[PDB]
Amino acid sequence: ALSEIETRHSEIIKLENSIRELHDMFMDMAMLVESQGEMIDRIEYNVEHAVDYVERAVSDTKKAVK
Amino acid sequence: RENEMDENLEQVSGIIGNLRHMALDMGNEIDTQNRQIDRIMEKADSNKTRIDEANQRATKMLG
Amino acid sequence: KLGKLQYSLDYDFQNNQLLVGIIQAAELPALDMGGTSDPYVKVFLLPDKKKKFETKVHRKTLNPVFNEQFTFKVPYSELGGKTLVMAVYDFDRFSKHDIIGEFKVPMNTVDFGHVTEEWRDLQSAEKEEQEKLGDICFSLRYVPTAGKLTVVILEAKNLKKMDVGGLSDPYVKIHLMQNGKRLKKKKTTIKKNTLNPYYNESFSFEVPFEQIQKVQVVVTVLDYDKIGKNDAIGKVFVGYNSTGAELRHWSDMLANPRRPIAQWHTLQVEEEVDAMLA
Amino acid sequence: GSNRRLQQTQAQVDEVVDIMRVNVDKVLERDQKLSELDDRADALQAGASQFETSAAKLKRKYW
Amino acid sequence: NELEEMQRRADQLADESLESTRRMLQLVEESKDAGIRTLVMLDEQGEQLDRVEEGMNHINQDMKEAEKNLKDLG
Ligand SMILES: [Ca+2]
Ligand SMILES: [Ca+2]
Ligand SMILES: [Ca+2]
Ligand SMILES: [Ca+2]
Ligand SMILES: [Ca+2]
Ligand SMILES: [Ca+2]
Repeated sequence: ALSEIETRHSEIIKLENSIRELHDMFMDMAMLVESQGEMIDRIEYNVEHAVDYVERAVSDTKKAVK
Repeated sequence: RENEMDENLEQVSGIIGNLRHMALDMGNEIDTQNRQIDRIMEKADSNKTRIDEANQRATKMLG
Repeated sequence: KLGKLQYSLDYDFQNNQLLVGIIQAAELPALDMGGTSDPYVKVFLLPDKKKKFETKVHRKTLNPVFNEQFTFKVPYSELGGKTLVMAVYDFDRFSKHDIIGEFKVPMNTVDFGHVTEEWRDLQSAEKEEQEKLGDICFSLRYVPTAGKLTVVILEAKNLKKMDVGGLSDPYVKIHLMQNGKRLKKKKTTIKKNTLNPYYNESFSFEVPFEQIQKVQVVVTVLDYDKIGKNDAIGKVFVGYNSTGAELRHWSDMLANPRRPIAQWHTLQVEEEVDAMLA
Repeated sequence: GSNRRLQQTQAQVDEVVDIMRVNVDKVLERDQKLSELDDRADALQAGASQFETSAAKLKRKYW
Repeated sequence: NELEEMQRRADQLADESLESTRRMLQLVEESKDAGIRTLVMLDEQGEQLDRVEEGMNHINQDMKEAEKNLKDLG
C-alpha cells in the first residue's frame, strides 16, 4: 500500500530529524567544550602568574624577617 | 533496496548506542569537573581573602 | 597496456537482462611457456559477488577466439549503480592462474539504446592491499615533569570477524614493551557483540623523559572467546622503531606536552607487527 | 520485525537526545562557573602582583 | 491510469527512505567524531583543572607562610 510505504517513510524521516537534532547537539557540545578549553587555558595562565607572584612575595617576606 | 535500508538502520542503531555510552561517560565527567570547579573557586575565594588581608596589613606596615 | 580486448554490450529491455559479448582478445603477453599463452576470460558484475562466468580455455594462442555471450539478470534501474568487469586470465595446470589483465566499464555511462561494441586496451589491475583489519582511535598524553603517560583507549571500527556465525567480542589489551620484553600488561573492559566498540578508558604509565625515546607501546585489539585462548584481531605500536602515523602520533605527543592528542591508526597483522619489533 | 527495528532505533535516538540535552545544560553551568573562575583568576593574579610589589617594598625597607 | 505513477511513487519513496538512511549514517558518524573530540578536549581541560587546583593549593600554602611572617612582624 502507498499508505504503508509512505508512513514507513514518514517514521524514517522523523528518525532522521531526531538524529539531526542529536547531531547538532553533539557538535554544539564539542564547540562549547573547545571554548571552555581556551578559557580554561586563560585561567591556568592567570593561576601560574599568581603562583609566581605569590612565590616571590613569600620569598621576600621570609627574607625580610631575617 | 530494502535490505540496504534495514542494514543501514541496524548500523545507525548500533552507532546510536555508542553515542549513548559516550553521552553517559561525558555527563559523569562533566559533573565531576563541575564539582572540581566549585572546589577550585572556593579555594580561589579563600586565597583572595588571604592575599587581600595580607596586602592590607603589608601596606599598613609601611613606615 | 600489453593487451587489447574486443567486447560487445547491449541490454534487452524485454527480459530486463544484460548481454555481455566476449569475442576475441589480441596482443597478449608470452606467458607462461615460450610462444603463446593459454587464455580464458572471467567476466562478472560489480559490486555483485555473483558467480563469475568464464569462457572456454583456448590452447596456446596470443590471439584467442571465444565468440561467446553471457547474460546477467539485472534490473535496468539498478544497472546504473553497477560496473561491468572483464578479466583476462592465463590458464596454468600446475600453477596459480595468473591474471593477464582486466578492465571495468561504468554502466551509467553506457548507451544501452544502441548496440555497443568496442575495442579496449587491457589495464593492469590494482591489487587488494592484504585484508581489511580495522582502525582504532586513542589519545596520547605525556607530561615530562612527572613522567606520567596518559593513554586513553577511545574506540575502534571495522574489526574483523572472529567467532563463527557471529560478529566479535572485542577487547583492547595494552602491552608496554622494551628490548623485546613485556613489562606492563593493561587491558580494557569487554564490549560484547560489536564491530564498533566504545571504551573511553584512561590508562597511566611511568615514563621518564630520559627513556621516552627507548620505549615502545604496543596496542593489541583481540576478540574474546568464551572457551579457549582469545584470538588476536590486530595490533599497532608506537615509539621506537615506529613508522608512519605511529611515529607521527608519538611525535605529536612529544611536541604537545601536558596535552592529550587523539588519533586513528590502521591495524596490522600480529605477525608483521611482532616482526617489526627489534 | 521491520517496523520494530525503526521503533527501537527511534527510542534509542530520543534517549540519547534527552541525555545529551542534559549534558549540554550541565556544560552550560560548567561554562558559567568557568567564566566566574576566569574573572576570579585574573583578579587573583592582579592582587598577587600588587602583594608581590608590597612585599618587595617592605623587604627593601625592613631588611 | 495512475497505476504506473503509483508504483513509481512507491519506488521513489523507497529510494527516498534509503538515501534517508544514508544521511542518517553520515550524520551519526559526524556526531560520533564530534563526541570523541569532545571527550578528548574534556580530558585535556580536566587535567588542566587538576593542575590549576594543585597550583591553588600551593598558592594557599605559600600565602599562609607569608601570613605567618606578617603575624611575626606584627
Ligand atoms: Ca599456458
Ligand atoms: Ca598459463
Ligand atoms: Ca572468535
Ligand atoms: Ca568472540
Ligand atoms: Ca580530572
Ligand atoms: Ca585532586
